[PDB]
Amino acid sequence: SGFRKMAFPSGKVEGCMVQVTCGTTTLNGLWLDDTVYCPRHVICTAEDMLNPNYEDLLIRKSNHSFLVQAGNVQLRVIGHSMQNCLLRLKVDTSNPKTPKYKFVRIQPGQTFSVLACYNGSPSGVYQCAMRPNHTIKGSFLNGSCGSVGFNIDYDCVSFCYMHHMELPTGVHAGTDLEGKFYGPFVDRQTAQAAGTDTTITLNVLAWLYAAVINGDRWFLNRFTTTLNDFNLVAMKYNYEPLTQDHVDILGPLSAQTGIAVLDMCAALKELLQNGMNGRTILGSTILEDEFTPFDVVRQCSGV
Amino acid sequence: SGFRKMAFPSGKVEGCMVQVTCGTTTLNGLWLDDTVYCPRHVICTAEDMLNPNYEDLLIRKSNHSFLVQAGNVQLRVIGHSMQNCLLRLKVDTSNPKTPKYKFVRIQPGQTFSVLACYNGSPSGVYQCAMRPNHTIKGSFLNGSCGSVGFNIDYDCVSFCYMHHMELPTGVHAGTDLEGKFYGPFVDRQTAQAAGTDTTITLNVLAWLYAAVINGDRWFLNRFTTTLNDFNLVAMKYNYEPLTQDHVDILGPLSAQTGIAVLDMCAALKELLQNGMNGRTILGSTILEDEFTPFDVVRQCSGV
Ligand SMILES: *[C@H](O)[C@H](C[C@@H]1CCNC1=O)NC(=O)[C@H](CC(C)C)NC(=O)OCc1ccccc1
Ligand SMILES: *[C@H](O)[C@H](C[C@@H]1CCNC1=O)NC(=O)[C@H](CC(C)C)NC(=O)OCc1ccccc1
Repeated sequence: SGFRKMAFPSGKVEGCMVQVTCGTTTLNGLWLDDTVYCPRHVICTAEDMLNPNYEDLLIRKSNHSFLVQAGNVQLRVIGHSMQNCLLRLKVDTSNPKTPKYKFVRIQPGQTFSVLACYNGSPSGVYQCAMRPNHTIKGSFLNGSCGSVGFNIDYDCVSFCYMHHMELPTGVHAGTDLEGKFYGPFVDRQTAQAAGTDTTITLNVLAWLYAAVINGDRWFLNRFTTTLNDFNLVAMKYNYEPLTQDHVDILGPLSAQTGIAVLDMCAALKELLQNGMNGRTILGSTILEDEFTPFDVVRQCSGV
Repeated sequence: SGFRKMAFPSGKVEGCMVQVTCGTTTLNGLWLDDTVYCPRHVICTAEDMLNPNYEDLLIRKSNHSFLVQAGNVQLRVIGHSMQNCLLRLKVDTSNPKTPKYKFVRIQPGQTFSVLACYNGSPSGVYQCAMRPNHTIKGSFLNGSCGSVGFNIDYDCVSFCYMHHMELPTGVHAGTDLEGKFYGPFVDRQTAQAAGTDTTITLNVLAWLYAAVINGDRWFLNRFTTTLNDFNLVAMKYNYEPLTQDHVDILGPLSAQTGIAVLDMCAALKELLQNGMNGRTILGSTILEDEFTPFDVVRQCSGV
């Protein structure tokens, strides 16, 4: 009868983190079999980061101009290359502690754990979701670039995010493990800003079903809505519209619970139009949106 | 300029988790050098758990009546013993992946990470605090007993909690790694209940300093209080009284920030007596109390 934000266990990823040092710039990278992935801005200097041409910067570099540590050991770079916003560094060693793994591009709304690292060494782990404006509400200090995000699905690590930068509003932006940014950002110390964020409706609904599965039913109601009429209020409270695809996803949850999706929608419309009367759902006073339908099922069981 | 609940990286502890199976009862245990720690109620049957005499139950058991798995491998028990609410099981193998470690008894208010496990295998990690009524607000399903809690301080794991049970209100109770319970609980399926909880004042204050260190100052004020006058309102809002020891602990935070402790107190008294005007501190709408002064310093830096 309890329920909260849970991060994936982080051992499989700890063994892949390493230092990458290039002049006076030090950040983290990811050592999979004989390759090390890291943000390309590791080769800029202080000046460089306002307007770099990474083509230009990288032809100036040698395999020896990159220093890589794994605790004590130094690692020999024997090749380097650029894949969009990451460098791939070849090394003379296969990481013996490389897990079964995949590179995935996540869609917005989806959640993942991030292992926050500094100077190659893990510092903490926490759970995060990709916002609809393609940022994440992270916790990242100077030196965190290269920290990764990931899910685990039956011993197989799915890497989905590498950290590159913090936007003026305090939110964070980055790329998948193929170097393509999430969002319209570029890896440049310039005037960029996060676009308007919205609430992830699918996850809010997922969490209300969790509230019911943990015994709690005070917000439900008799009324009901259509999809169209629910979206009219979604818009004016800045919630993503609900789609038949999203309704379908809430299938197992609505089945386990007895509550049709559009009734949970009517409940949410009621909660939006009237706040919540000094009440809480699963210990929270606010509608929380960083749990997916799949997180909810992972955690709990019973009604 | 961002800030949240962060758990310790969990790799050093993942390598110590194992299954312990005894008839039809299966739970987790902790494999340090040649010893495995686990809750003693692993030897009860369904009936037994209402009123066990664990003396009685254990003289009936043999080293062979305990089954221990570490993934595939089965482990040979060659000794067993009872230390208050834990069993110590001797095995023919030293865990090769045992870290530098300590057993610590935490005090209330202090925080730790828990690695939630089922059938010997890690499932998730999250951050938790020992409430003043000696429970924790956890997330634990059937089969979670034996899951541990821990901090890390320069590569050395400090184990402080083993999970034993869930109280009727949905909160959780357990022991240190010497088998002494936190709180007046016993490991018995009987009528027990959590006593009245209170808010951890020290941590709330710690977090307001974090709010200032992340730029944010809207709740501060000109007024000030004495310690005595602040406690009169602490009582009637169910906050722990503040003590000169607690004032002293907030020393580095008040120094880094410019704000004397009793002024932050006056700010908090103001926030208590007038709610918060649809405002948030570090993204939260509520006074949050599961960060210690030491967590706060760990995370951030800058004003
Ligand atoms: C890489 O370690 C770093 C992580 C930033 C630094 C502060 N908080 C973070 O998340 N990335 C950058 O510093 C980035 C440089 C690349 C785009 C070339 N610049 C940036 O993120 O500007 C924001 C900033 C905020 C606070 C201090 C310094 C920079
Ligand atoms: C050990 O795996 C288990 C963990 C409980 C089970 C459900 N949620 C938990 O945290 N411990 C017990 O089941 C405990 C037995 C020992 C005291 C002998 N009994 C208990 O905690 O009763 C509460 C309960 C709640 C929901 C389902 C079953 C039991």
